[PDB]
Amino acid sequence: IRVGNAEVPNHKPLKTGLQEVYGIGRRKSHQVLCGLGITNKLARDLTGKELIDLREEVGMHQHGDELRRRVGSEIQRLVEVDCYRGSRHRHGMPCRGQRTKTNARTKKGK
Amino acid sequence: DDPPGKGPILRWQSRIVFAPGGDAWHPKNRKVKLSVTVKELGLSKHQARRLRELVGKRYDSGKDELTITSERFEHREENRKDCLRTLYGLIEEAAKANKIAEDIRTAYVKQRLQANPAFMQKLQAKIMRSK
Amino acid sequence: STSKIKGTRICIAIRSFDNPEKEAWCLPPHSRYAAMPDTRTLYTVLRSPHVDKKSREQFEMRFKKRFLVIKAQSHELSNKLFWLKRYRILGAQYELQFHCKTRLDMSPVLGSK
Amino acid sequence: DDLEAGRAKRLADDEKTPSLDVGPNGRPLFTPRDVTLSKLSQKDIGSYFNFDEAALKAVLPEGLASGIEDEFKESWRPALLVRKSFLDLRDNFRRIADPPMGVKPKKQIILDGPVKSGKSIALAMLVHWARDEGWLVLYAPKGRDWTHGGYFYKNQHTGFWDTPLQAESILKDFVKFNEPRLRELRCNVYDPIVLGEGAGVGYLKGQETMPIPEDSTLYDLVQMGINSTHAAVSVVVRLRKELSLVKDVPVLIAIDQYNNWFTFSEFEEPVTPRSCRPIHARELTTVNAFRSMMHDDMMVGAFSHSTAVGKLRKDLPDVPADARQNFPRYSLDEAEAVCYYYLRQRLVRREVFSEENWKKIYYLANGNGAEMRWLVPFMR
Amino acid sequence: VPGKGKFLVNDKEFDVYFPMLDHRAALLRPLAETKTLGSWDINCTVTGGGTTGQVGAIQLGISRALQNWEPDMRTALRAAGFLTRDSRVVERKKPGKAKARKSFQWVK
Amino acid sequence: SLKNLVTSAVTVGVTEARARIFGHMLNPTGQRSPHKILRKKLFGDKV
Amino acid sequence: MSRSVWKDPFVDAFLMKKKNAALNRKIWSRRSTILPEYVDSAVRIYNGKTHVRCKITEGKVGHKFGEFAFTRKVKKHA
Amino acid sequence: GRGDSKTKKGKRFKGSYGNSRGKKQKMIERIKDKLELPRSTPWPLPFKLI
Amino acid sequence: XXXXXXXXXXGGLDGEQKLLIKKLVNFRMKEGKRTRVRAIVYQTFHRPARTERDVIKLMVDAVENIKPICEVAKVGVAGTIYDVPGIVARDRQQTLAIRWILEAAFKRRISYRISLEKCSFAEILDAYQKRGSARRKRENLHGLASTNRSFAHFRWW
RNA sequence: UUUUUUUUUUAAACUCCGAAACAAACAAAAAGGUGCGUGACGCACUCACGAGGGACUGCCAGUGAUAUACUGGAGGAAGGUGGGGAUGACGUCAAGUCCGCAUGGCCCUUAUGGGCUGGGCCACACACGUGCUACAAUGGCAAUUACAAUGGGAAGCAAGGCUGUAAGGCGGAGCGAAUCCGGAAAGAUUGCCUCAGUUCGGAUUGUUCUCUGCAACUCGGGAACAUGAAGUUGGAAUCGC
Ligand SMILES: Nc1ncnc2c1ncn2[C@@H]1O[C@H](COP(=O)(O)OP(=O)(O)OP(=O)(O)O)[C@@H](O)[C@H]1O
Ligand SMILES: [K+]
Ligand SMILES: [K+]
Ligand SMILES: [K+]
Ligand SMILES: [Mg+2]
Ligand SMILES: [Mg+2]
Ligand SMILES: [Mg+2]
Ligand SMILES: [Mg+2]
Ligand SMILES: [Mg+2]
Ligand SMILES: [Mg+2]
Ligand SMILES: [Mg+2]
Ligand SMILES: [Mg+2]
Ligand SMILES: [Mg+2]
Ligand SMILES: [Mg+2]
Ligand SMILES: [Mg+2]
Ligand SMILES: [Mg+2]
Ligand SMILES: [Mg+2]
Ligand SMILES: [Mg+2]
Ligand SMILES: [Mg+2]
Ligand SMILES: [Mg+2]
Ligand SMILES: [Mg+2]
Ligand SMILES: [Mg+2]
Ligand SMILES: [Mg+2]
Repeated sequence: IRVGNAEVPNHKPLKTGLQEVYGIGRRKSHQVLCGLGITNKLARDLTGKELIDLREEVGMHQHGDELRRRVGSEIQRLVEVDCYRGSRHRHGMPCRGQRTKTNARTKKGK
Repeated sequence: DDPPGKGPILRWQSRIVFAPGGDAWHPKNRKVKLSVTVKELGLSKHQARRLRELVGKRYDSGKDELTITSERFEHREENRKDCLRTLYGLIEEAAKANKIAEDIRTAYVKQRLQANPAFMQKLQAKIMRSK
Repeated sequence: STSKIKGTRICIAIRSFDNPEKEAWCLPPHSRYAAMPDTRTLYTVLRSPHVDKKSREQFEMRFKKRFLVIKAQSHELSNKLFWLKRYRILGAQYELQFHCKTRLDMSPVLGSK
Repeated sequence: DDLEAGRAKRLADDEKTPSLDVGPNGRPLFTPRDVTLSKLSQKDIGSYFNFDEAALKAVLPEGLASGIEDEFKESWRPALLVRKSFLDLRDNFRRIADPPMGVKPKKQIILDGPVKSGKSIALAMLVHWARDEGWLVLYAPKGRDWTHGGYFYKNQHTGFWDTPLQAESILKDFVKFNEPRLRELRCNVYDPIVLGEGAGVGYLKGQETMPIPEDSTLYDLVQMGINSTHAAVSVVVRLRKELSLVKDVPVLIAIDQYNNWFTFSEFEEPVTPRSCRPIHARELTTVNAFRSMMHDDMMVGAFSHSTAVGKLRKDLPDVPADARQNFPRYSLDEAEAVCYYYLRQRLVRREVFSEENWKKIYYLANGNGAEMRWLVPFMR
Repeated sequence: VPGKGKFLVNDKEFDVYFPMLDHRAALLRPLAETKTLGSWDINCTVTGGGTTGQVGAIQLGISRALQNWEPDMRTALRAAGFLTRDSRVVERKKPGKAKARKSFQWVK
Repeated sequence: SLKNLVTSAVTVGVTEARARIFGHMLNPTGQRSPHKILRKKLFGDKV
Repeated sequence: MSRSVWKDPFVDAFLMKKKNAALNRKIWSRRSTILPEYVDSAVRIYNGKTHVRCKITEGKVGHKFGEFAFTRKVKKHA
Repeated sequence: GRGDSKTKKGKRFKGSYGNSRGKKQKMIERIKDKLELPRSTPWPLPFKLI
Repeated sequence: XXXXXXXXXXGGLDGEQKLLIKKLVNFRMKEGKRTRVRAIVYQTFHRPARTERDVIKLMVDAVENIKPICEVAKVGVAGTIYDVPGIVARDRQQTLAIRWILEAAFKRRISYRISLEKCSFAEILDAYQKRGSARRKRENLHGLASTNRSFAHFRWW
């Protein structure tokens, strides 16, 4: 089922499968399913009215490709204002005060 | 043995620290505790309940003992004064529970008398006969 | 009777780095004698003034406390207090508790009942 | 599969000789076959009531209790122990049902006690005796099922929380044995049944109520609740109200795992965009219809400690103060009868049976039936 | 005290305080070595340590009380080692080491 | 019932009386206050 | 209330009296916050050695002054 | 999951509290709601728990 | 006595049987966590104990079929490493047999992915009819001992 | 359940008389179930504190040079150094420390001295050492339910209670403390997950906040939600017990 801007698997339970949506994690999936009056069920076992209700509940949260574009535009705003975090983002460097002497391997490569 | 004269028995506590070296001040000097049995105050049940609500956990139900400790003043005699002033204030506020009970009891009786179809005719006759 | 003294009394708490039983002649006369559990504070310092981190010397500061109960009456309290202010317990700081009883004057609160 | 085969052949060879059916001190181990559960007296205490598993599942179509299933899977025999506590409970409800021509009987009883003392088996045997006497019994062997799983929707009229799938399961479990009796019992309430939210389908369009036909019986009401998912909760509530108005047969409500109705349920309510609030079991419509004991119906609710309910108040809400009753564990004589039974059913070897050994097992288990049945194979 | 097999731990029944079966077996072993099961009403108070330490302490107290009731029972209790106090306690951590005995990683 | 009203009405109004007797600080809305920094000891001379 | 942060953003005391008149000259105060009234002004922010020139725009409001004057030279290995 | 700050183990590792760990007030509120009591009931409760 | 207090309380054992139970419980205990492994061993005991028969004697006979009479050791002579056969002591025989049984059971769990009690009972049953991976390990060790039997008298122990 | 034999005992309260008509339970006394305590007696017991005893191959048997010893055994809480600590010879490494301090000599004296603000000691193609968290089912998570010891507390610890999803905010029962003050976790019970780069693992990053502080940009701690790297047990080699 296409929920938000992602494919929720049919064979998985919905509380696990709703976390495939960008912007929805473990807490928000439980919150949305609590708003639907559902404990847990398979995604293919949803009724139609449950699908309109599910797409309405996810719509109350910023999610999907517009949230991805918002995060990208915030990072690009930091880059284009040329603050210190923007210079760390542009140079491929950690921007939360971590050391670069030994352990910046995630921000760098292998 | 018990104290002289008459009245409920107070039970004071005081501490003196004898530190060497000519600097006699210590943080334990000023604290004064006063204890009393609530049953010896002659309060009613409503007054005792209002006292228990005002006091909270300074009252111990197993010993029926009210303990007031004062440490917020700089000297021992000021805290000894403050304990007794607090005791008089708590007794003065707890004594008001009789008037509240009387007021709501007569309010209950008057509200119930209005829910009676045989009383209003006599009441109206008595307030018309004298105007 | 071995029961607890619960009345007018003077309680003495003596705190020292040494045992007061070493000099028991300077203790005030008492009705009961009790001891608190010992309390220590551990200090671990480096032995060298420069880099020898695995070499440590450990010190302690052990606290000792004793409790003394003196049964008294209300009239013999200031007389006992005068001499208690002038004692000399060897290497110690002593602590006087006073438990005294008065009677409550209910004449300004009897009207409010 | 040859491990169980030898014991199966030995047990098949044991039943041909009736002299092996012995208990402590030469007593007969089993009750006579002519005796039913209504004919059990004090001379049958310590003996064994043989069942037929097909007949037992016919009398109890809601499902056997897990303790009964465990004991039957370990003993390889459909038999249960006749204890004094079960006879006392049966005599209590018998004196309530009909007074004989100063011990005051209690209409509402909560079976409490230590864990694995035999509360579920006593409740199931009580339901078997009541259905042997032809009583209208609503039996819930898994009361935790009423508060866990499925869907939950908030009622727009009463404020409670509706569970439609559990309601239709309750109705099906009731009708599975009470189909012959509910056809002959007329409804005494003729108000229309208010429709609610269905299981994943929302409200029914255009229809708010289902009227009750004049000739409709209790079977028709139960089938109305079963067939429609928008009315199952309201039909459960109406069935609770109708069970108090039945005057032809005695009505018994038997709820196992009864302490799950005094704790939280599985369901949570979003009360804040960042928070969820757990919903108590007392807020469920079926439980709120069925939990209370402040009435005049014969209701028995057995607690369970294997489920992780935890600690509740000694003074339970909506319960009379004298309703709680202590169901004890095995005594010495019951433990001796149980160990001789396990010797008969070949759970232990004959060469390693002694008084000291079973007394060791009894004092180690402290009367725990499951631990005792687990410790008999380890007897040397 | 002589009785019918009662066993209370901290004003609770002992299968509630010690629900594990091996703890109760270790508790009831000194009674089974002297063949006096079901003849005692034992009330005990235990504090400190963990569960197996409390079980061992109650076992030692039971053995000592059984010896105090009848000194002729000492032979079976001394043969099983129940009257020996287990003196093994937690060894203190030493400075310059990670634990009591475990050292820091040494560069070769 | 009358008994519940009697037991309930005698314990009302005791918040302001308690704060007056014991000299407490009353902050019913619970906003940030300078009370917590003005209730600690000055330590400047000690240092 | 309307405020989402209970604490005011920090500004040094020399910027609190003459306001934008202090922002046409050298600034050592990297810990101050760039206010919305500081837009369309040019500042020279000390980085430790030199005063780095910065032009205040709309996107610099709410940042510290020291975020636009880097203190360590971006460095390369031979 | 001792390194995961969104879990109870990680918050215990960091010595902090939150939604996953919760202070003792959360236990007090949960046991007051479980026993069907008002939240103004003083702790410890004046009831016997069995 | 510290391990399997239930078996010691219902004591009809000897020293070898108690040591076998203690080694079966203790060999796969990690991080000082006994209860789960002991429960697995208890259920493995319980599976044939509910069908009459003596499980303790069965496991004594099962360990005996895995006990290695001879083992091999690595001895370096003149810069070239040899393989010297040697005699296995009885405690080491029991330890090696129980170690091989537990290795076979846990590798069977990681291969077939069923309950560990099932794998333990299956491998002890395979040991009871002189087959299975533990019997193959014993056969391989005996073959390695008999193959390098000419390198004996290089022994030192 | 009855048959006897032997010994003791015979104003209150009615369903009665007289009333109330408004429910009450009221200034204490008057009933039945309970929950949490307390006093008196004590200090048997645990524990605390002071002083002691006990273990010395003392006894027995054997091997052996009858010696010193060694191997077992009894008794005992403990047996052979009972466990652990402290205690560290002559000298060696011209070992380390003039940047803890003190010191001989040399050197600076509008500076190599003193102050402030700002920066740096937190950089980053890489290499090495010490750790933490993991790669999972001998597990992850949720609910329920148990059991510690060491220490700390006035620039403080802060019970109950109110507010916030939370970190926090308000307020303050007691405590300068064997008195008062902080849910031990693994464990166990129940349930979900079912071998997946996953309900494993939480790096990186965004947004919104909060605490401390004159001040959190470089460069602090913490919360909420989201983001979801590598990693599927590690070569030669090497560490601890
Ligand atoms: N009358 C009986 N006849 C035979 N076995 C019995 C009897 N009563 C109890 N048992 C044994 O004790 C076990 C526990 O019984 P049961 O399941 O009824 O316990 P419970 O008291 O309801 O406990 P729980 O707190 O776990 O719900 C049974 O599985 C069975 O082995
Ligand atoms: K850095
Ligand atoms: K010695
Ligand atoms: K910062
Ligand atoms: Mg202290
Ligand atoms: Mg049950
Ligand atoms: Mg340790
Ligand atoms: Mg220690
Ligand atoms: Mg995780
Ligand atoms: Mg609090
Ligand atoms: Mg709250
Ligand atoms: Mg004594
Ligand atoms: Mg010896
Ligand atoms: Mg040198
Ligand atoms: Mg050097
Ligand atoms: Mg400076
Ligand atoms: Mg105060
Ligand atoms: Mg766990
Ligand atoms: Mg489990
Ligand atoms: Mg994951
Ligand atoms: Mg911050
Ligand atoms: Mg990978
Ligand atoms: Mg894997």
